[PDB]
Amino acid sequence: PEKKWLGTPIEEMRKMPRCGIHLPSLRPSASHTVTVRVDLLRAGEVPKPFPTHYKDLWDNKHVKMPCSEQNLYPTAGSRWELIQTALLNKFTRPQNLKDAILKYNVAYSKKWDFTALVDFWDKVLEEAEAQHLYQSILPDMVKIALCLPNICTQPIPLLKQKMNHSVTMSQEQIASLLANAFFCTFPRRNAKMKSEYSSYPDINFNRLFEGRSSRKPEKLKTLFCYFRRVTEKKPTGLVTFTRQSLEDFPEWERCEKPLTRLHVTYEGTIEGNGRGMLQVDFANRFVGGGVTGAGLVQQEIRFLINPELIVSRLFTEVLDHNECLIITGTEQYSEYTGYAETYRWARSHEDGSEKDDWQRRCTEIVAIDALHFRRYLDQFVPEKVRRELNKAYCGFLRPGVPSENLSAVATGNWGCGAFGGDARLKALIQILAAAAAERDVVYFTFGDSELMRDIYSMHTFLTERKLDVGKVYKLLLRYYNEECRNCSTPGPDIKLYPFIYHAVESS
Ligand SMILES: Nc1ncnc2c1ncn2[C@@H]1O[C@H](COP(=O)(O)O)[C@@H](O)[C@H]1O[C@H]1O[C@H](COP(=O)(O)O)[C@@H](O)[C@H]1O
Repeated sequence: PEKKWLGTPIEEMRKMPRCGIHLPSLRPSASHTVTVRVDLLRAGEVPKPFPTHYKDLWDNKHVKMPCSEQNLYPTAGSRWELIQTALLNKFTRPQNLKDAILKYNVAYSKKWDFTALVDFWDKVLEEAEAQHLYQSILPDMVKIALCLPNICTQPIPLLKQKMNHSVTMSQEQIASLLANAFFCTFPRRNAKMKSEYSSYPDINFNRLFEGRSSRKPEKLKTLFCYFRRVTEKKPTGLVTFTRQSLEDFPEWERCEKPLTRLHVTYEGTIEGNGRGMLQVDFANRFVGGGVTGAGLVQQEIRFLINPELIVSRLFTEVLDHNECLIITGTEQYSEYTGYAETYRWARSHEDGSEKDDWQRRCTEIVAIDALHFRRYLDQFVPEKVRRELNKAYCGFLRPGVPSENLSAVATGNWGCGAFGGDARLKALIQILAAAAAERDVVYFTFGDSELMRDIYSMHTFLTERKLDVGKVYKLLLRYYNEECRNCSTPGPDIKLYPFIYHAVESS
């Protein structure tokens, strides 16, 4: 029978914290916003905010905070005071939460449906679970939500396109912001015809409450698990959000870098078995995809189980082709089973990972968006091969960091299935990109054992015949020109891997 894994033994791959560089002291710079007191940062203690007291910026370079005094509502009065007054009330029934949220969202009183929240509260939860929800969890969420100005004292810059910039933030700060998103308090993030934020993903959680989909109660469970944890016990770690945008990329056709090591397996998960490795989030260019709406596929799932990722939607503009988002220090709060319609919340997860010197859990996630291919052959066009290579490379490269201090890339079938990607091409693309970035690859095929074998066989062949990135890229070009360009059927008669074997063996 087929084996469970092939290639380099996974324990020989590099992983954090062991492989990590010595971190320099944490400090703010022009490229790094730090919202906590670094001199007061201690293990197991909730970080203190810097500055000591709330400072406001209401402009096109920073998040528009709900607690801003320039956040106004019909005389024009303080919307924050109206938020406070509406949410500092007792909820016994789901309509009470709905009505509270709608007091400072009156324009959406008709357009925001709450059927899934009502159903969740009254049909899915048992009586005692609901009491707990409205007697403990919801008041505790309101509490940290209204402390926003005491917790998030420093303005948060928007990570716009082209910026190479980092925001480091406490998990406690993220909790207060995510509580605010739940209660839908973020201004200028709601309208269809919104201008300033149309290039940003949704942050407010309103669409989690709408419609009759069975996906919603599973999403709400997942999120209330998170809110329960961080209100019962305040998290003490930091998380770093980094936008990375590269203008220059390898000259793929002539790249002389050799292929790196591979571990490929049809069992295991990226988040479970890629511990301490760069974990690829198969993202939407709007990071988190439809996580706060109806989406529940590869683009959303990691944002649910590591819900601190969701906060990135507050300040991360849509990714361009040459961009990615790197998140360090998020915690896994939930386990799940299934996918899409079969997604279900299994149980809470106790993340047991170590922390680095900046008190960030040794978990690194990179969101990179593949293209969607609505015509299958489009992805073999060299220009599209290059686009994916460059996207993956941007996700993997760490300017300034020696390669020996880089963990393996933990990845899988990026943008395949219903998104249109070919698994075997995308595997080879990620292998080539990892080679250029001088990282090893741990590839999870999620049940597909023939694919595990085919990937390994190809990697072994190319490695043994000493084909560098450029030679392999040249074979991709030959495959395009000889089999794809003039192909009048949806797929070509000869496949990619068989073409490569034959071309090398004929040559
Ligand atoms: N994230 C940060 N951003 C900016 N400054 C910071 C940060 N973290 C610490 N500091 C500052 O770096 C200093 C430690 O520097 P050393 O490790 O080299 O010794 C800290 O004192 C911090 O100074 C400021 O925070 C204080 C706020 O106090 P009140 O305004 O409520 O009175 C105040 O002193 C102010 O100047």
